[PDB]
Amino acid sequence: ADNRPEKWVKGVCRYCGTGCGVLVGVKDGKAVAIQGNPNNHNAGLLCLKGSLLIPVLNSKERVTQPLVRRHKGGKLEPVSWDEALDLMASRFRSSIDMYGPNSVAWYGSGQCLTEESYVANKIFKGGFGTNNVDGNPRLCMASAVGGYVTSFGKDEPMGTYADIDQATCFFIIGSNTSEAHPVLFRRIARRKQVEPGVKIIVADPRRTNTSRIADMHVAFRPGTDLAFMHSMAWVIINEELDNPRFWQRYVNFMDAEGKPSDFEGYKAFLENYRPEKVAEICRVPVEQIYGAARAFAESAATMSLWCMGINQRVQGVFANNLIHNLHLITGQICRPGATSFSLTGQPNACGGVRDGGALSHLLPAGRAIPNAKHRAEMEKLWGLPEGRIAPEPGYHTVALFEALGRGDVKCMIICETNPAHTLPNLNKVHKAMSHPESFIVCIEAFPDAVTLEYADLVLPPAFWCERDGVYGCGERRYSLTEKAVDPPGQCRPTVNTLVEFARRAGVDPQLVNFRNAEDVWNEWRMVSKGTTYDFWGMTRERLRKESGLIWPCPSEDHPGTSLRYVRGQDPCVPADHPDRFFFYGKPDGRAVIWMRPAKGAAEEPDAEYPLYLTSMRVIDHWHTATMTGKVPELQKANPIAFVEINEEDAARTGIKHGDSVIVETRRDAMELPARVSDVCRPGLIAVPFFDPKKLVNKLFLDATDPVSREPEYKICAARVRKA
Ligand SMILES: Nc1nc2c(c(=O)[nH]1)N[C@H]1C(S)=C(S)[C@@H](COP(=O)(O)OP(=O)(O)OC[C@H]3O[C@@H](n4cnc5c(=O)[nH]c(N)nc54)[C@H](O)[C@@H]3O)O[C@H]1N2
Ligand SMILES: Nc1nc2c(c(=O)[nH]1)N[C@H]1C(S)=C(S)[C@@H](COP(=O)(O)OP(=O)(O)OC[C@H]3O[C@@H](n4cnc5c(=O)[nH]c(N)nc54)[C@H](O)[C@@H]3O)O[C@H]1N2
Ligand code: SF4
Ligand SMILES: [O-][Cl+3]([O-])([O-])[O-]
Ligand SMILES: [Mo]
Repeated sequence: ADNRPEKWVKGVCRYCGTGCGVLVGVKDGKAVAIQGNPNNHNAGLLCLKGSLLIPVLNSKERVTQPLVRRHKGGKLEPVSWDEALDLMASRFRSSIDMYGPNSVAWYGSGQCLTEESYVANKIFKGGFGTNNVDGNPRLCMASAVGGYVTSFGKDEPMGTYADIDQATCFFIIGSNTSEAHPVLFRRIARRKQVEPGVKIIVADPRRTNTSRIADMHVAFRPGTDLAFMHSMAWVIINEELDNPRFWQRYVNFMDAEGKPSDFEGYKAFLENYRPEKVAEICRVPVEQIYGAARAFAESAATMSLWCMGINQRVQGVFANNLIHNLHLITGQICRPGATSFSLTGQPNACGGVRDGGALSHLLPAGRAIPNAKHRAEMEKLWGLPEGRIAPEPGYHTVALFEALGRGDVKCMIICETNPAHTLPNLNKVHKAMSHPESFIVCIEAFPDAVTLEYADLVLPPAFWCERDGVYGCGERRYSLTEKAVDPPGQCRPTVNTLVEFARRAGVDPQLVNFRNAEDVWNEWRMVSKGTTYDFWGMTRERLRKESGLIWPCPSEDHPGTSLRYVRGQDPCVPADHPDRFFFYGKPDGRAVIWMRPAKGAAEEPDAEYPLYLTSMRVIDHWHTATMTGKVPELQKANPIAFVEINEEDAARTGIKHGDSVIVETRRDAMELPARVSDVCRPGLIAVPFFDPKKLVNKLFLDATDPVSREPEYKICAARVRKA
């Protein structure tokens, strides 16, 4: 008996792309409890961050009114919503009127609700006529996208979290699952517990909590995991552990010039990547290439999981291709427990930005800007005049902030991201963000986001479960979150803020015909209908009862889809297809192995800057800490930034534990407390990025993958010295 929740409102955790279902306990219109949704994949379980979501919902440290900065370098001061919307709408309309539509941009996030990103994408691409829509997943998942699309012809994993319960080998690469995806790591750990014969290979330059359940920790040299995975393929082929029945029917080979090849040509390519040479290159024992290769191929079902150590890379797309190569040569795929599974970081990078194509070169539900059929498909669906969608991609994120600095982009909206903190090469980016003629509107829940220091107008948004909306997590699961409490003060749901803005900026009101997130969901449901992203069967009523549905889900009686590309399991494979699998993303239904040359970082260490420097997640802090920094118990072990230094390096160089050091790169220098340990393999150092007092992205280079344009945050060259 209670005082203490009167009702429980079903939703989704505000944090990771694990995408735990949550039940928010409310009493008297106020949130008082949280638990995990027993019916979602997480089966009632949350991590400590998710369990401490209620102090964040209830923090009075909020942006609760519209704010304006009258002059560049002035103080933010209160302003009405009607003054703010008019100022905003006039400014944008004006900029388009003088300079054309490409002077205005959207910079959004994988934390926005899918309905928020859908509306924004539509206002800009089909309303203003500019493809300047991008977002922070470009800094994260864009490499997993280029990898999946070139290997399979479609985006997203072909398996699910369920596959975890049935792998007997986990190949966990460039992923600190323990601290980035705690509930998922538990499911993996649980799997090894239930079945002790389960082999776990953790490949990562750093020895993290994740490696503590591994049978093998491959501490390779930063940048050499490509040569590693090629070497694995050499071993699998050399020891006849490959699956010819599979690759003969279901696989094409492209050579190092990206020209059609064959198995025989693959063998010959792989000759350049023998275990003995590669061991020397990777700085690992040769037995590890052999063990990893053998575990992977000989295991009854192998699942690979990776995150930012593979994506945040100039060879990002190719590294994803290389993981798919192993699953493709062995046919460890399209079977329960056997699958190539990219981990998604943000809660809604999948549904909001990837699936809904809210990047500069994309259009919703698998569509592409440079493809004329696609643009016309969208013009039909959006009731647009012919040729209204521009034929060329807008600015990707790095290019977008460069375009800002040059004054080519004059107006910008930032929504649920903190770019003045999380973009790479911050001294350059800060300069760009303070162009004396830029007009930067920030929609931002938290007064302490460093980005608000550059903003000309701030709009007060409804936070998390103060409004309703869908998040699509890493496993293709679309879960709704219902409104639990009212927003405080003058906070407003961004769907509505976006619609009122468009109307006032002269956008055709037929284009933003939306009263709520439910109206936008139905248009998007239609916009997906008959594409391989089809999620037409996920009605709002269905998503209120269900704890998520997994796409494809083409009708109301359809349960959703576990194994994509599988005959009889994926509704996109015709029931009378001749083969049991169909990688319909490719013209001939065959998936592609890519003989990608293994190179390295864009900035490799040398005599002057002898260390690899990296950057990483910590368990207690979500990104920029504007939310977790409000939970007293989440700093009890990580209040401040530090640098991890290898103990052999430290002993050699004279650096002792807790010593203050200067980390220095070509771009900046920064003093930090040193943690000395075996975490970093020799030659490597590491920094977290949660500390707004220690903006480590000032240190990192800006360099991007040429296909995905994802920055290489995971590697640059640094030197370390006593302060
Ligand atoms: N606690 C917490 N959890 C989160 C987040 C958070 O901010 N805090 N954010 C979420 C988001 S958006 C994301 S993207 C994920 C990120 O989660 P992860 O990518 O799993 O975590 P990271 O710490 O970025 O890095 C993963 C590992 O890549 C390694 N790495 C470094 N260099 C190399 C290399 O050359 N090759 C390889 N293979 N690996 C290398 C690093 O050593 C690191 O341990 O976390 C999600 N979950
Ligand atoms: N060095 C380095 N830098 C990195 C990475 C790295 O590995 N290394 N990782 C990159 C990756 S993978 C990612 S995902 C990015 C993430 O980087 P960001 O997205 O920039 O960081 P967050 O703190 O998640 O951004 C969320 C912002 O949204 C605000 N917010 C919360 N709720 C609401 C709301 O309802 N409305 C609005 N308008 N705002 C809200 C929060 O207060 C916060 O300011 O960082 C990237 N940056
Ligand atoms: S694992 Fe991620 S989604 Fe689940 S409770 Fe923890 S932070 Fe939230
Ligand atoms: O995951 Cl993306 O950066 O291609 O939206
Ligand atoms: Mo991310």
